[PDB]
Amino acid sequence: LVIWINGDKGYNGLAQVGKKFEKDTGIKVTVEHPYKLEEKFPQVAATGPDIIFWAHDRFGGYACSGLLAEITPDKAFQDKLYPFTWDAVRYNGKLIAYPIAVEALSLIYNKDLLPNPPKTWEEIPALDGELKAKGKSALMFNLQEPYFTWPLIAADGGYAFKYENGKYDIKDVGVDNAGAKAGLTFLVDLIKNKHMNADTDYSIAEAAFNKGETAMTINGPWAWSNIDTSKVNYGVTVLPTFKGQPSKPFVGVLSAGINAASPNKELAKEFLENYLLTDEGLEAVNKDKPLGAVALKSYEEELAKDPRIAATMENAQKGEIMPNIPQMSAFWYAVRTAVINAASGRQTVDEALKDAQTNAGAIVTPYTIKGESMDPTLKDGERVAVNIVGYKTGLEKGNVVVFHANKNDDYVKRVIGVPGDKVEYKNDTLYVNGKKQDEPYLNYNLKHKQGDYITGTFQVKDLPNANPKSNVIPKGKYLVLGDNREVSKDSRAFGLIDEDQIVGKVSFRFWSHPQ
Amino acid sequence: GGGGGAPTAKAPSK
Ligand SMILES: OC[C@H]1O[C@H](O[C@H]2[C@H](O)[C@@H](O)[C@@H](O)O[C@@H]2CO)[C@H](O)[C@@H](O)[C@@H]1O
Repeated sequence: LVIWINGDKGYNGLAQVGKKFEKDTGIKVTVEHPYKLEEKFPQVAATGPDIIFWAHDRFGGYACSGLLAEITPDKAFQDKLYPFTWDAVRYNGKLIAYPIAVEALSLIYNKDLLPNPPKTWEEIPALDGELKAKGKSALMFNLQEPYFTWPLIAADGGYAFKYENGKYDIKDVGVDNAGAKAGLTFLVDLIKNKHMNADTDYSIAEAAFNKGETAMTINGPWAWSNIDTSKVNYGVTVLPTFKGQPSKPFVGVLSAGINAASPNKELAKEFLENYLLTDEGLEAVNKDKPLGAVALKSYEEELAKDPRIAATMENAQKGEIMPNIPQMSAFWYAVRTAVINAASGRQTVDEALKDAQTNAGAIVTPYTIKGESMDPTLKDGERVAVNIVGYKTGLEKGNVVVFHANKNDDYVKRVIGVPGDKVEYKNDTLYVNGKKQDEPYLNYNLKHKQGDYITGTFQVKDLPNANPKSNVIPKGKYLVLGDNREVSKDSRAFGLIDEDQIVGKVSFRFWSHPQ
Repeated sequence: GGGGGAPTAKAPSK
């Protein structure tokens, strides 16, 4: 068995459970902690680990992609774990991973620098003034990952996707409401006033707190081990309020999923049910890096005695279980970008969260191209990402669109004219609204043609589904052509397509970008 | 989501 778990978790402890499994069974267990494993997994899934550990939020995306086996615990095993933990790992009615532990961020503070932690975020600027006077700082935490800034953003009313009547509404995104703006503004104000630095990452903040340089950090239970070693006299407490409102962390359930392509699903099941998820197994991992509030009732009964676990659960209770839906990946990426751009000054808070709002709810789905009509822009076999276009929503000239052509087939072509546009071709020259428009994406085909012209003279008025009296494209209609104009079967053959046929726009990577 | 392989977008020739 190959096992992947994040580098901040107790992977040495997990390896010890692995060694016990090997000693009992002969089956060798290799624990790896790759950089950005949560992103590597989908690439290698069909090659990677037999078991992947991550918080539950990533698993719906994995399952949606067919990368995970349904897990089959019996009633007796299920009863050993808290019911709410099984909720976190259920996607589309099916259990898709084993829950291990509940993780929530807490405020961690140095009792020698700060005997009373601040009740409110608002106090931090003044507190930092005092600490700077002795060459210290009030607060350092990972500004590079939105997980850590989320509690403050959500405090006064930010949310990811609205959960109502048993479902998440991915159209209802709460990334740019007043609460979110207020939280992110406060964060940016901290940075503007030098109470924090925009470049502070996980390792910088951890080193700072563990060396006694900063009075507070924000981190999860896995961080307590290193603090123990550092000998800092620390406390773990409730996050401060913002505008009177508790901070609201997104709560993760560390979970273990089984690769759908693993030839060792039965061995994985044995390892997780009978070695890891036992008092002994969890203790081995916990003693390495603390897990938080474990999913196994019998062991949690011991761990819940710890004041630090009480603080972890208290913060959890103010926050919310992360959604596990496939859209979660897009949400995190959008929020990460917003916080980075706001914190560095590239965008104002309003600009940043406006974009994040759009990006967080934008559905992206894979397609595979088949055929030559878009060559060389898209090639036969090419994998692409398609940004789903909302019903009756912003299609523009130049967008490459996927649309339903008939009951069986989706096609991909380029939008050359939108409703209201007057369009005609004179030879290979495109006229839109009386003005010649350059088509740089045809450059290669224009210069490697068999005939006199690749597109040829035609007018919209002559095409099926057009207004026979005008070159002005009717309401709800689109003119689409394939980039491989000499071979393409497109609007020239089948006429204008309707708005309700359109699925989405193909996203393109531009080859150039700044350094 | 469904767990199925990615859909196909045809780029049809005449
Ligand atoms: O920052 C976005 C990130 O947040 C969460 O990742 C956490 C993870 O849950 C914790 O176990 C810990 O390792 O720290 C990570 C933050 O650096 C989400 O689980 C993850 O999907 C998301 O990208």
